[PDB]
Amino acid sequence: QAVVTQPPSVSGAPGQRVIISCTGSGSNLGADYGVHWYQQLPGTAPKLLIYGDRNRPSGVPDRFSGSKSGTSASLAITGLQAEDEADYYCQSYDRSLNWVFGGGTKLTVLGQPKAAPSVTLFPPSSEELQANKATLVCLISDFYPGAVTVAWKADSSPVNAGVETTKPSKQSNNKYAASSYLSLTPEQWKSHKSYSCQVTHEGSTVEKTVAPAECS
Amino acid sequence: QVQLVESGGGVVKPGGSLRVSCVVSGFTFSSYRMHWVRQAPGKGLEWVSSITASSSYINYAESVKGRFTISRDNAKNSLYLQMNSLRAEDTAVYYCARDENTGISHYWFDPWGQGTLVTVSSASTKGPSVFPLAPSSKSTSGGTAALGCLVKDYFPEPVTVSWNSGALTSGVHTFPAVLQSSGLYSLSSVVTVPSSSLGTQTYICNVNHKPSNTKVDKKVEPKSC
Amino acid sequence: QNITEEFYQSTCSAVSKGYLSALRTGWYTSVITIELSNIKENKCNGTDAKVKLIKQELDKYKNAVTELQLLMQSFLGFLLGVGSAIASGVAVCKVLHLEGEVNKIKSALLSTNKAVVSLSNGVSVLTFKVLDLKNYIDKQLLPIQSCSISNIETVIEFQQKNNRLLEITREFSVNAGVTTPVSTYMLTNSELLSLINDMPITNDQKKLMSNNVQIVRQQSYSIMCIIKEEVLAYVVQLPLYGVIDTPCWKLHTSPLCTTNTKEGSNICLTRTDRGWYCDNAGSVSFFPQAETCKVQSNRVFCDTMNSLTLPSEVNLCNVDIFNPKYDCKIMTSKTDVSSSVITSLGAIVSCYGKTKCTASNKNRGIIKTFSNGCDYVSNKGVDTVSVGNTLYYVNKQEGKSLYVKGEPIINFYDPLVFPSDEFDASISQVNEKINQSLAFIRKS
Amino acid sequence: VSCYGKTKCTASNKNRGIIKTFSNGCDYVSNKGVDTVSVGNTLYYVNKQEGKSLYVKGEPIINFYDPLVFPSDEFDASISQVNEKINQSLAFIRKS
Repeated sequence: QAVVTQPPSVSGAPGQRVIISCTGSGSNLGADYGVHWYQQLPGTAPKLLIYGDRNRPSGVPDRFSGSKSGTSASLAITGLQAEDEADYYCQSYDRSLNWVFGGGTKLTVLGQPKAAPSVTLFPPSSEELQANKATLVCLISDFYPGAVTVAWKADSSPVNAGVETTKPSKQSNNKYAASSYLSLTPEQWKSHKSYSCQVTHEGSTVEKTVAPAECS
Repeated sequence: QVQLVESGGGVVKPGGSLRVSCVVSGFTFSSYRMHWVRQAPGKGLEWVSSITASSSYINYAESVKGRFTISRDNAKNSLYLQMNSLRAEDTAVYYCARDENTGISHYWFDPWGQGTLVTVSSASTKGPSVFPLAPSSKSTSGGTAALGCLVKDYFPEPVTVSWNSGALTSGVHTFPAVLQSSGLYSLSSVVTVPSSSLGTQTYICNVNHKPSNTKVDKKVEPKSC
Repeated sequence: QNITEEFYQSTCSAVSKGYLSALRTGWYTSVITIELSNIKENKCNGTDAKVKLIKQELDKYKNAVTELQLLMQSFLGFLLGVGSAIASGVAVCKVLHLEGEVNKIKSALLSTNKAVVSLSNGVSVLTFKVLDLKNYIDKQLLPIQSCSISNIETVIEFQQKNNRLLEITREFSVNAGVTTPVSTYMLTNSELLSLINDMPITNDQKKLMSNNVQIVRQQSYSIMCIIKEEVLAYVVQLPLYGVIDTPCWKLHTSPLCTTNTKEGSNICLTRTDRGWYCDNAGSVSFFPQAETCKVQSNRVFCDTMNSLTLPSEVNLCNVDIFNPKYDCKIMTSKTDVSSSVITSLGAIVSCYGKTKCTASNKNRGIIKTFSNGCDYVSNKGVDTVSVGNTLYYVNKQEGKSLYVKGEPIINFYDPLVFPSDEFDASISQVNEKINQSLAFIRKS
Repeated sequence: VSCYGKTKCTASNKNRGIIKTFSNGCDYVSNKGVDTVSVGNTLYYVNKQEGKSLYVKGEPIINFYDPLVFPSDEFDASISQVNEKINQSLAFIRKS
């Protein structure tokens, strides 16, 4: 019968005020069913932030407040801090679908200086070669915005088959990490003079090149 | 203090069966409705099933009707979820939650558990493939030279690596595993060491695979080019 | 698999468990409207037989409207507390007497028979139109005016369309404008179901209410509210069951006395906390007047207005009456009279004096004779129990019963220093009085 | 509202919710800005009739009695009967 929608992402600066919205239809919020909010940290379980549209449990720092009207609800945070980076959910009740949850909105707080990514291009291993199959190891680490595009460039034609790239992951020093894998064959490794693993970071490009031996 | 502890999660092949449990303490188990909620890795929350205090009324989501079965035992303060004919899209963390309500419009979940992960994968358990990654001139000089080992083709996620039996902890960085289209994992670890210390400091990469007891050791030394 | 019972010989009481709760915690109000006509005395000085019948049916309608207009013109039950039953509906009608609230409702229902209208105070109520006499009278009865009726079925149709209003007027007239059991004239079963379907509650609550509409009717109110312009309005106040499906258990008690041969010199004792017990949220609701709870199979409907909030430790009084955690309430006396209490799955017989006490079934007649004291018999092979000149029938519900043996507690007391006329005492209070009396007698 | 023991007692509004929490003892709340009061597991609606109310402050009379010699089971008593029972109980206390 209905569905609940939520903005995919929201950003803000420390000390400012951000707004998160929850939009329902005539079967959830037009049918007089309340909205409730949950906050989830990167590795913990959800915890209740607001119930009854406006109520706050004991332990919420009074900086969170919500309101509902018609088929819309909002969560307002004033005095944004660095500990507010979390996923936020709104949940209600539907006539046909019963308990329903919003898509989820991840809050980001700005203030971390930009840092160029570092790229390390390990070549095929000598032992790896003996297995009649070799894969080039490319690593990315220490980059703040968690969006880096890795394209494996072999000789003068981009190579797409056998390219496995992981998503960025938050580290203990608040820096993201990534890795790229390119599967090749021993004949292909020595058939091509050199390979390259370029990494793009918001326009900035840093790459490396690696041949079978390239030692003279 | 109110506590909800889930258990029984594990790996299973598509079309299999599994049973999860949740044991509570600190409140009267027989006065409340209970719920199951799941979250896919990197996805949102989804309500699964509910059960009233005396099993009289039961509800399921439309995506699990005919396959899941909720039950409780009030004497042992535990509730159960029996999962049958598992599919790939059933992989997620499962939480047990207690119902809170005002009688008329408001219905929420105030206390949550810790979660239990359930994985539905057709792949078969295989041993890790450990190889050395000796430092090279291109990846040396500067300030320090880096060298590490590689783990390839291992299905179970929990793979642990320790270099000097836990005696090396500075400069060691581990990267997240990568899920291949074949369903197998593979994760590479790199260490940072001084360029002038190359050869004088012994490097060994210990790979412990508990689901196939593959506790190997692989030494990483420079090999010409 | 549901109902079980246990009899405790030490205290002469039995507990029935296996029931499920449905507790009325709040109220829900809705507005029901009927559209009226503004018929004025027509001339139509005819002499036909059908015209006279039509005139009589119009006179009835007008008299009903005038009457409606005239209607609105400018143990342990003593610890409960007093509330006001119809406060919420009366507040809703007090709101409806404001300036533009009838116009708002009238203009929001012309296209549809159901709607949600926001009142001036911000509350949104269901408004539902059940009858439209205006349309049938303005059109099809005074065509643009049927002063010489040519069909007899017109009279019959108009008579059929008018019965609802007359019945509603009668019901409101004999009740001063407030009818507790809501009749099917005020709300038909289909209308009640449609109204339950629109409440903002969960589907479990809707299933509970849809299968027990006869209890919902018994626990509802109807309030004559206002009749202005061409609208008749009254409020229907429905129960809200906030707590459902929790365990519930009933307690039965009978007097416990000594069996001395001498007519006097005998002391008695009774537990005074008989009633219904249901646990809703970390505690127990107790209803001393068990007459205020309706039972449907193994579902009990109780009203929290007639309950006390007790700790969960009260249940220890059934297992051990001398526990220190909770002080159990008793009553002491000196009059021992035989009687019987019919329980869920049996009977308790307190047989004292020279009375003749027996239990029988239809096929074999008497199958047991009781001795002096308190005893219990199950309904497995017993149809009736006779105490003195009275005959009782036992319930024939299916279930298991258990007999628990123990020494009656009235034997542990010394009759010399036993208090007698204690109506609202307890175990600790009786012990304190006994201790004081026993300590006084140390004179030297 | 007579709130005693460990019971939770409050008074609420439709628009603002709880606006008062009661402590142990007897208290009174007007209906000028109150819609319901909840005592324990029960909820009450207050009448919304129009009028004026007044609060008269005094010290409860139950604090003038000594619990040692206080009669405890009386149904049809009065002030004078309680006083004379107290006098009789207190007079008998004579040593030697």
